[PDB]
Amino acid sequence: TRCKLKLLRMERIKDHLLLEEEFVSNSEILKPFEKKQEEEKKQLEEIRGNPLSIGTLEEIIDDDHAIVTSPTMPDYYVSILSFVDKELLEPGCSVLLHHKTMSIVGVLQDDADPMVSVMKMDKSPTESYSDIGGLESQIQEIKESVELPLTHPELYEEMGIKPPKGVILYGAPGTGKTLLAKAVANQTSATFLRIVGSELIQKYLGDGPRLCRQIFKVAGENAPSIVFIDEIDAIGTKRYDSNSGGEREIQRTMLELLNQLDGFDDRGDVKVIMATNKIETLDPALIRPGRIDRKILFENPDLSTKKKILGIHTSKMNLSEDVNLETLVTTKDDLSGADIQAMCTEAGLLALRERRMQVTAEDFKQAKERVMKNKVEENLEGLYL
Amino acid sequence: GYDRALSIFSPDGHIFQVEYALEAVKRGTCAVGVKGKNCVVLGCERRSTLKLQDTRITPSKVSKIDSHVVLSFSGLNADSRILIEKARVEAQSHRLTLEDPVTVEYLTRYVAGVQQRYTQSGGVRPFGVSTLIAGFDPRDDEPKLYQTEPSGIYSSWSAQTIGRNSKTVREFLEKNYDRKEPPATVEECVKLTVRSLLEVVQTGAKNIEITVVKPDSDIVALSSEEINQYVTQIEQEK
Amino acid sequence: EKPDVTYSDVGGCKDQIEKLREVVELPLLSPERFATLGIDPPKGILLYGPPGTGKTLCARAVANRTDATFIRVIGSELVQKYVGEGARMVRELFEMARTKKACIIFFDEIDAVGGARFDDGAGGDNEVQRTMLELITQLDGFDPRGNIKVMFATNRPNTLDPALLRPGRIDRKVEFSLPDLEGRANIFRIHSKSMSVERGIRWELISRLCPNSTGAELRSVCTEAGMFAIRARRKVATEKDFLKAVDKVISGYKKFSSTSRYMQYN
Amino acid sequence: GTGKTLLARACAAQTNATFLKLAAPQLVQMYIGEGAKLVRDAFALAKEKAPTIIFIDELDAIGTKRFDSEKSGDREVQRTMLELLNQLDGFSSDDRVKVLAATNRVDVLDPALLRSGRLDRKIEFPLPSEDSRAQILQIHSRKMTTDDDINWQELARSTDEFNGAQLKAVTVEAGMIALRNGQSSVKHEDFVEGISEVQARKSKSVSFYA
Amino acid sequence: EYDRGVSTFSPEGRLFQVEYSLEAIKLGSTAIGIATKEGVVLGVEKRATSPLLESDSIEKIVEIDRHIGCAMSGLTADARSMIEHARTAAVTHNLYYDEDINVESLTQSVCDLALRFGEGASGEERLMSRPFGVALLIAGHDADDGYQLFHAEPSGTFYRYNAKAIGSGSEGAQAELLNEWHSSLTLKEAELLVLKILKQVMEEKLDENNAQLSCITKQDGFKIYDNEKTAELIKELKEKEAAE
Amino acid sequence: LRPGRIDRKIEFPPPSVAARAEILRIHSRKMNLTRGINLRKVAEKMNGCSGADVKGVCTEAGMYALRERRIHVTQEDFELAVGKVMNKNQETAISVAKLFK
Amino acid sequence: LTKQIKEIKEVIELPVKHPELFESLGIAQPKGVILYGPPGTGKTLLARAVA
Amino acid sequence: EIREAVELPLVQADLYEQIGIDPPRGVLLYGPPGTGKTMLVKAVANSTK
Amino acid sequence: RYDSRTTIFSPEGRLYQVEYALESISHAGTAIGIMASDGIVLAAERKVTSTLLEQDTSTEKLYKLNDKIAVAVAGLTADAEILINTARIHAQNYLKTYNEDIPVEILVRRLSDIKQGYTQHGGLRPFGVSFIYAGYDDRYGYQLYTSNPSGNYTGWKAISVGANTSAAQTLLQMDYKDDMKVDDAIELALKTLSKTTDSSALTYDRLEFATIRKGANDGEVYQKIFKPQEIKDILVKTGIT
Ligand SMILES: Nc1ncnc2c1ncn2[C@@H]1O[C@H](COP(=O)(O)OP(=O)(O)OP(=O)(O)O)[C@@H](O)[C@H]1O
Ligand SMILES: Nc1ncnc2c1ncn2[C@@H]1O[C@H](COP(=O)(O)OP(=O)(O)OP(=O)(O)O)[C@@H](O)[C@H]1O
Ligand SMILES: Nc1ncnc2c1ncn2[C@@H]1O[C@H](COP(=O)(O)OP(=O)(O)OP(=O)(O)O)[C@@H](O)[C@H]1O
Ligand SMILES: Nc1ncnc2c1ncn2[C@@H]1O[C@H](COP(=O)(O)OP(=O)(O)OP(=O)(O)O)[C@@H](O)[C@H]1O
Ligand SMILES: Nc1ncnc2c1ncn2[C@@H]1O[C@H](COP(=O)(O)OP(=O)(O)O)[C@@H](O)[C@H]1O
Ligand SMILES: [Mg+2]
Ligand SMILES: [Mg+2]
Ligand SMILES: [Mg+2]
Ligand SMILES: [Mg+2]
Ligand SMILES: [Mg+2]
Repeated sequence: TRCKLKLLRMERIKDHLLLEEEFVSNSEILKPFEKKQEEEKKQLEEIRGNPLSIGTLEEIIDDDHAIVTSPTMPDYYVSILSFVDKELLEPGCSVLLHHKTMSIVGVLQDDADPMVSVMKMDKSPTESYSDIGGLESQIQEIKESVELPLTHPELYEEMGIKPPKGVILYGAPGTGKTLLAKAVANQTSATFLRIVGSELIQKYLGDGPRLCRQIFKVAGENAPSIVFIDEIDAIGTKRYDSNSGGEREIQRTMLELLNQLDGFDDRGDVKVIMATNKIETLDPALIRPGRIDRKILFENPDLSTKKKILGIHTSKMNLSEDVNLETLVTTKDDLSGADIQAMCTEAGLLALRERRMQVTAEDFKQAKERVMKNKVEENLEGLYL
Repeated sequence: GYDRALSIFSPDGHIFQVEYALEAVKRGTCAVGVKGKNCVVLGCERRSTLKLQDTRITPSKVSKIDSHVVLSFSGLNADSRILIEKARVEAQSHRLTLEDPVTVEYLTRYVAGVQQRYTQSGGVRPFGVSTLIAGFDPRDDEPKLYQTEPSGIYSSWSAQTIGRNSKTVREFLEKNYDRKEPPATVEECVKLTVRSLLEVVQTGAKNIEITVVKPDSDIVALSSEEINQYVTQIEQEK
Repeated sequence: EKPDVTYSDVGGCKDQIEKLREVVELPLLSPERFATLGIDPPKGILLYGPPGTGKTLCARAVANRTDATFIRVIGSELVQKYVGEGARMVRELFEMARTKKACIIFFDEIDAVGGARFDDGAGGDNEVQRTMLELITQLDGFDPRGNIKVMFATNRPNTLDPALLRPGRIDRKVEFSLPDLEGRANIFRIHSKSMSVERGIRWELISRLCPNSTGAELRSVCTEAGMFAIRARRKVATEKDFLKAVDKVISGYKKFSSTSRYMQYN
Repeated sequence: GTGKTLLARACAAQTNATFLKLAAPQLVQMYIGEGAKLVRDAFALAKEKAPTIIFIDELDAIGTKRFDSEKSGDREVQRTMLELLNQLDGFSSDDRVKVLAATNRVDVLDPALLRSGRLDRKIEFPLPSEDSRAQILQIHSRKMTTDDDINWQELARSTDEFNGAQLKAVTVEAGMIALRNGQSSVKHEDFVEGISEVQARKSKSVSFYA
Repeated sequence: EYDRGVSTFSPEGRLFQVEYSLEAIKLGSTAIGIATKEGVVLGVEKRATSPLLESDSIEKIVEIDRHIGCAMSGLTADARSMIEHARTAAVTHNLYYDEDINVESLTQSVCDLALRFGEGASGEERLMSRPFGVALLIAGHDADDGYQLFHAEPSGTFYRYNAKAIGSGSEGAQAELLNEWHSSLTLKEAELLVLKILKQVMEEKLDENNAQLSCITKQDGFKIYDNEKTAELIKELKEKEAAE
Repeated sequence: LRPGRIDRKIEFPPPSVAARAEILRIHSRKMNLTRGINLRKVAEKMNGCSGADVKGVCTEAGMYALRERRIHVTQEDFELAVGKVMNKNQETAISVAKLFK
Repeated sequence: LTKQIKEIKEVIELPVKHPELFESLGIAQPKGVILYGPPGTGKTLLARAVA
Repeated sequence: EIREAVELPLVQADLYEQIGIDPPRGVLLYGPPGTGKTMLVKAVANSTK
Repeated sequence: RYDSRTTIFSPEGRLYQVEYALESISHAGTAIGIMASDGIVLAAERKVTSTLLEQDTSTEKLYKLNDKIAVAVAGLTADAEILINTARIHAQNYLKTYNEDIPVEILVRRLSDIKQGYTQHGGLRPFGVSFIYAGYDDRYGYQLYTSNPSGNYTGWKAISVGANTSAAQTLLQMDYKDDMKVDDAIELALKTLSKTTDSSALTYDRLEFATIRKGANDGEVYQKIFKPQEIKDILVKTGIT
């Protein structure tokens, strides 16, 4: 309790005093510059009238003119002139005209699409780095290809050459792969895009590769950026339709990836992570190196490792009353870290029947049996016996 | 890939039906073989499905084919059952021809032979059973251990493990075992077997079953009590 | 726009690359050379080979050398379910390039928009092949093109349409191949030129232990030797860390790929 | 690659008549029923300026063997094939106006497309014969250096299964050999090594029996 | 289609299904045989997937006569049937003529069982239902042609050779044999030659558990070596390359 | 079915002779009882396999009762409703196929 | 259908009402709960009734 | 079934409330176009007033 | 996908056709053996019934294969029919050759091969029959086994096959007694059969019964199939009727 408070002490005072400051300061910002700034405001105001007719920029010709196509429909041969530059104007941007004579009075707008919402994440994970605990030899591997050449470029010029491009995290289910992508991206504070590979298939034909253009068009502007393609195993035999998604599309989406990630485009400075549960499902040319470099293989966590993973989950819990925690790990052999999170889930479910608020040691032993029974089928030892 | 059928080859050169046949072996009970110098011990996990299961009349996982060759299996129990009977008609027949008892080297070929035959053909599936055949020769007293696999390929190993998490026992075995000196006392060699089998049962001393072959047509099945004493030695030291 | 990749970053001493420089670059740079003979030289060139052999590396390198607008076309931008839309993209692009003088139009990775005609009575592959038909007619033309060099990098020329492949304007078909045994040393010395290294190293030994392979794998020996440099807290790379680095990439490659042998007990 | 396109362009421009430039892949457009409209404007342009020859580049975009379809945008494709038939339907002043059309695939063209009343003549172009091959060589070689060492009847025989575009790729590729030498002259040998450039092989067979 | 048939031809004129069987032959262990004017030396690589594997009680060089030996790679399963048939043929020849069987002729019999693929095809009554995933290096000596090395291919027929490699390392081994062979060789030279090429195409360490030579020398008969003999030749090799 | 996302499995059984009779009643109670109780006779003959059956029994009975033209719904209408829902589900089983297997 | 009502109250109702209960336990809140069986038994109607 | 849908709750709405049975709702006619679907709608529209 | 013929495996080393053949079993009625040292009861339930199905003139889910071994059937009765004939023919073959009524083990082992054989060889269908073998042989006394359609066997102290295998097994092992009585064994079979079966009242006509005993007069082995009226009376005693 008194440890919690020390943290709670700094947090309250400092930000709430800054809030009280910013509130008073809204006024105060105007006061030191009110004759450069209101002078500028005046001159801005005078040329552009009201309203500001928004058009969408098709293209500029570099000579101080442009062709715009408004949404209100008419096309106009505008001038690039006044409070606007040729470098600020790039296709697909939304430009500000003055209504009565279309002169480009500025640009204040580039994005407003529903599409780009999809790619970005407003994320807040409940497990951050150092709740990836154990398998530390191989977290060290994802660091070297994602985290550490962002954090020090020093090391990758001290060795010379390029920093290795991308990675594939692959192996058995439950091995903590998801939590890796979300947690290494916590460390860096890079833009975490996330798209699934069951969302890379589309219910419209030939829109699938257009979507795959969107992922690294987004990546490239918000860079440095970490693009998670989660579950790209779903490319080989999982598809929404056949006469309006079809066979053509599945192959095309993969062709599209090639051009994005090491085509002319090249698109340097996007770290790519691909989680896939089977790398023998994946395309031979997407498991070509030099767009995803080295592969990291994970396996069902080993006997000492599952100590780590049991401590991560039972730190939340009220602990064992008699303690048999060290023997739980021993009984399990060749088993996932997802079995460990389903075991502390299962212990507190048995506890949840009572609608008691404590948890005791004995629930652990029961809960392990319950969830092992669920795994094993009646035709496995039907087929066998 | 090219699992639609057995006879068609594969770009990858691996007949899929054999590969999946192996996978089936992992279903069944673990069996381990360890040779001595004067012994072979052939032990197997005897996994108990329910407490209503008899020990009165219910089959052991280890089957003597003839009176000095012993056989365990791992795999599809249904399939093993005819494989063991076919092995046996030939085995006995070996004496009809020669007036010599069954040699372990002739026997592994034969068991691999019925299996190879089934694979070669197209209108049968392979046996989903890998077997360990342990024994000594009639003529001589050096311990012999063989394996057959689904494929129809046979090998000799010093000690070898198959079925139910075979990998983990295999590694265990490497570390413990010595090829310079295999144990030359029947008891210590048994003890190595028990330690292996402990692992896959997790807990049991009524689910570890040990059988031993010794030379000159000695085959014995060990008392449930006798195995528990060995487990007692292994738990104390640990 | 072009990057700063030259054919000094593209290795071997390959004749294969020089087929590129006499077809694309030489007739734009000086067509005087080809007027001594009186010949008309190629327009087109078909580029093919295994992945990671440097198809795209020569698309980067040919862009810098000519100083001609580089275009470039993605072979999977050209499909929607609204039909003949990829015919608009291909048509307008090809007409646009007539007006620019000295261009290279680089269609990357065509194996879609480069299949073949099929009618099946319930098909769907048909919609896509429409747009390839526009490309043929734009290429040969109502009138012939010239001073447009079209390069085609194909991953698979086995799909590639018979009537783009025939060499009526794709006169020169050059396979870009695996590097040779002493070919692989030259390549590996371009990547280690950036790489910080200490003399007492024999690169020709590191080539000899590596089998015939891609230059992407040759980048996986340099990178892999380099993260062992970071961990040891040495700034340089030396020979011993190259030894582990080739062994890691060869041995790891079998695991990803398919192998389910009947030789795992014998 | 048998020189269909080239003959048409050349001999239509030779006689004097209106030469329309129309493309099959064009007829299929992304806007509904506009693609049909465009067939009607092409025949209109032919009828003002009649006689006209309308040379259609390709014929396999509308050379669709489907108009029995299932869940597709293919009903737009075959719609402009039917419109072609309505504007080759008699309707007056259409006798004068013809259609040339080149295609690479006859086996996927519709059986209502190909049949008299519409296409009346069905003329096949084979792979060029041994003499015919010979003739093509000399016709490109009348624009570049020619030596009297060369014998064009020799080269013809040794090209076996060469279509006319491959024969442009004997003569082009000879000048590629001559430049790589650094010669300012093409020799007869350069032509033999011009034959080795295209063959549909790289000088192989692939066998496990011979 | 062409490849999922068994007697279905592809548009290039290759029986694809049968083509695919060649990659079965390669999966197995490397064996390199080199014919000489003194005898044929046949070496193998034998894989150890465990220290616990008894690599020295398994072999892939086998005895077929007293002057015919065979190397093999592929399915030892299909090697059991291919080797068994060939043993029968040698013995039945011996029954019929009381005379040595020629190297080539033993090969004709091994290629007859190979022909059979079918379930309707005529020539001989087809009873065997697939190709054989296994090759042979056939070694012997008749005195009227000398020492000879032939290669059996189950997808083709008998090829005469002065040297062949088969197995995984075949492709690179073959270059070295193009480079170093001679007609000026003795069997002593020839033995250290199998070993010098073998090691480079080996990924396992060069030791006696993963190796094994045999020879067809007419005088000595078919002789499988010792592990003690094979270990000697590894040393003599090491001495040679240091000098070199 | 990946672990750590499934830990509770709620199987619905096909509701027994007693169990269906309580859901049957709730849709009776919408209308007006037979007033001598014949519900339970309806519910024990019918072995059914679905709770969708028993709301439809009540719909059919009320449509027979319309023909009849009475405020009261008689129990003879609930004899016909069961005999029809029950007969129809034996045509999905292609005769008495349980017998033949 | 009374046991299935008990069953859904465990994993949907209690983590809404009391999210204090599952923190004290330390049990992480459920994602999938498969509601399954013969059609027409009450599967859609159960997740409705609790809403 | 369609004089049951249309004609009987139009005139005798009281009888449906008296049993406690729900009103009839929308009427779907579906099947191949040979089936006479239209013919009946025309028919029942005249008779139902 | 792999739901085809029998040569082919699934890449998980499953033959789908043995797995489905198991599932065939629980679409025919419950069948229970409970072993006791006083005798074995075999009890069975009818898959379905009507009011004019005659089932008091014959049995058709309890067959004698010989004069000391008898079987209860659960599963397809067509598949059953051929296998019962083959078993019975063999039972007398053993009689002719050795002058002993066939051991329980030799008979189960034979039939396990035969079931296995139809899966393994050719294109023939596997069998989807579970037979509870209840026998006497003078080696092991009293013996219970059951055989899977898979073509293997296990010995039991109690087993349930047919519909409602899991529940019927649970209630059996809950109240099981190691020594038991023959009389109690009959009672525990009605108690379980009531809760597992969805028939409202449990009628004599939904039951077949046979008992194999050596304790109903020693020196001899007596197979006593209960007639309808004996079945009808014992329901009374246990107060279900
Ligand atoms: N080494 C570990 N340290 C901490 N927690 C672990 C560890 N490994 C696994 N976990 C726990 O197991 C949970 C389940 O695994 P997770 O969702 O990350 O799957 P995965 O292996 O990527 O499977 P797939 O991607 O095929 O669906 C993790 O979210 C985490 O709580
Ligand atoms: N000849 C070479 N010289 C130097 N580096 C090479 C060479 N060839 C390949 N590479 C390296 O391998 C990387 C990948 O090759 P690249 O992208 O150029 O190939 P590609 O043949 O078009 O393959 P894809 O099938 O993916 O199109 C290059 O970026 C470069 O790092
Ligand atoms: N018979 C020939 N004489 C001269 N040059 C020829 C001949 N055949 C082909 N060519 C050359 O090849 C080019 C390609 O042939 P062209 O386009 O005229 O015809 P096509 O048979 O319709 O082929 P496609 O439609 O596939 O291009 C010609 O323009 C010409 O340069
Ligand atoms: N039951 C009938 N008695 C008399 N005439 C009938 C009968 N059924 C159908 N017809 C006649 O068949 C003809 C076509 O049937 P109708 O007009 O009802 O079409 P429909 O089934 O609604 O077709 P669509 O699917 O186009 O709606 C009409 O002339 C109609 O009078
Ligand atoms: N057991 C039941 N009790 C009452 N009404 C039911 C029952 N099952 C289905 N229904 C009725 O039919 C409507 C649709 O049911 P349906 O969509 O088939 O769902 P469920 O899976 O819940 O059976 C329900 O809203 C309900 O009014
Ligand atoms: Mg995951
Ligand atoms: Mg490329
Ligand atoms: Mg043309
Ligand atoms: Mg529902
Ligand atoms: Mg109508």
